[PDB]
Amino acid sequence: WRPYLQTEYYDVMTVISPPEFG
Repeated sequence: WRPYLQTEYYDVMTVISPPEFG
């Protein structure tokens, strides 16, 4: 699973992924 669709998911779930780093 090359780095293509993987990001496609995070793009929508970026409001609970990077925001958790806090």
